[PDB]
Amino acid sequence: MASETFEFQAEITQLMSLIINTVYSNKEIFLRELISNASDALDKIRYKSLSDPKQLETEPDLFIRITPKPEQKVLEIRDSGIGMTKAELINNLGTIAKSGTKAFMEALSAGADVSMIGQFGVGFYSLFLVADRVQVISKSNDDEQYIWESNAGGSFTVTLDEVNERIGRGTILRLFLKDDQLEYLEEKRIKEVIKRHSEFVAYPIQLVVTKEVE
Amino acid sequence: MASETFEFQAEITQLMSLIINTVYSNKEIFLRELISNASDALDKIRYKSLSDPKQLETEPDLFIRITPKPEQKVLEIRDSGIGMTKAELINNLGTIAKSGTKAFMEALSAGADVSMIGQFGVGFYSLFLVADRVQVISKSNDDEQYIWESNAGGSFTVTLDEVNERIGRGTILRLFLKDDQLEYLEEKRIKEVIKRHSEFVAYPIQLVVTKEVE
Ligand SMILES: O=C1CCCC/C=C/CCNC(=O)c2c(O)cc(O)c(Cl)c2C1
Ligand SMILES: O=C1CCCC/C=C/CCNC(=O)c2c(O)cc(O)c(Cl)c2C1
Repeated sequence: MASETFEFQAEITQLMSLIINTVYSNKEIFLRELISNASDALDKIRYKSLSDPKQLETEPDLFIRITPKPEQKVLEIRDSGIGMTKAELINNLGTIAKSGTKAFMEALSAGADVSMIGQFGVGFYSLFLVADRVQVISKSNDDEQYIWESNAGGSFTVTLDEVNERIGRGTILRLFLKDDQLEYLEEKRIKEVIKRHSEFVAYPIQLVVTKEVE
Repeated sequence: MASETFEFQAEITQLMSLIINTVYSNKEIFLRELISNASDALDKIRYKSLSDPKQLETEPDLFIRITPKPEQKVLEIRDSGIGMTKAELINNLGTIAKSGTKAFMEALSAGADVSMIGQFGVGFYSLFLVADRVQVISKSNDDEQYIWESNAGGSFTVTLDEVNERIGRGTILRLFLKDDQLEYLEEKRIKEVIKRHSEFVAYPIQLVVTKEVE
């Protein structure tokens, strides 16, 4: 499958650099932001099923699932929410201006805790606090499975997915963690962050742990 | 991808029917057989890498990995062994007569424990003790990733894989468990069976467990 390349909207490119280069503390809130986004997407498929039930048939179970993949230095956060079409990935994750982007960059430069990022609608980008590369794999009932990929350059790619597991419906954030942020692969640390920041979630949060049989 | 359909060699169809219909006890040995096959495949890539270290670069870690997927009533057994090309899947898993097939069917009808199946070189088919459907997903350094699928009919399908996760190299047995054999989804049962039958394995056996964060 041939990939397509897109340029980030200018302020998003600026936001990404500010996040990667000027934020030193409270990185762990990336997980809160990603859990919140997942919860949001789960709400929308659930609501959209409030007046149409066939929607859930692609993935009847509603969940958030976190999967450390230590060998690849990867952390995946999956949900069975409403998902994103190809156009939605392109529009929502880079090409269109987010209204709060500038205000957030100003706030941050003024000394704001990065925890404030969600208040501005750009919490997705907090993932760059811990990862230097990300693939967003998404399946909406309304489209085929796609892969959005960024390395915090100035452009991203979108590719029809012929390489990852089928998700019936929903989104996977595949974070390629930085070498100094591998603590987020660890069961105990993941649990701690969830308990501190994601106490009130309406959906099961599953953690996938791989143990050697001795 | 369009599927290709192939007929099973006659005695294999017979073997499958006998396994599914006449074996009542010691079903758990299916796991020993599948673990042994995985170990075998891991031996072969390891040996072959002796004269071609680039062989491992597709998947540097040598492991066996067991993943229960309760939602789907599925149990996966994965290894990063040498894998099978498209022709190998077709030849090894259905079209070619296995020399011990007849002798095993006779032994079984004479009262032999099914545990003896490995002795006749047909241990793969023990999976039908617990599953009514199986997909074998395989990736050899020498070919593309393929899916072999059977429901113990008289025919199987082989399909170029554009729907599952990329394995770097190796084989996944995806067992669709029968409703009275779901005990093999449970961490405790799996550990028990490994401890009894697969005490001596040269490769780490990893078990992937999914737990809700409470
Ligand atoms: O928030 C996102 C940008 C669009 C904002 C509006 C939400 C749309 C509903 C579907 N949202 C999603 O797939 C989704 C998700 O499930 C988990 C996530 O970590 C992220 Cl980043 C997203 C995408
Ligand atoms: O044993 C198999 C039939 C061919 C016998 C000779 C083995 C060839 C080397 C590659 N073997 C495999 O991919 C393999 C595996 O990794 C795990 C398994 O459960 C099974 Cl059934 C197989 C295939």
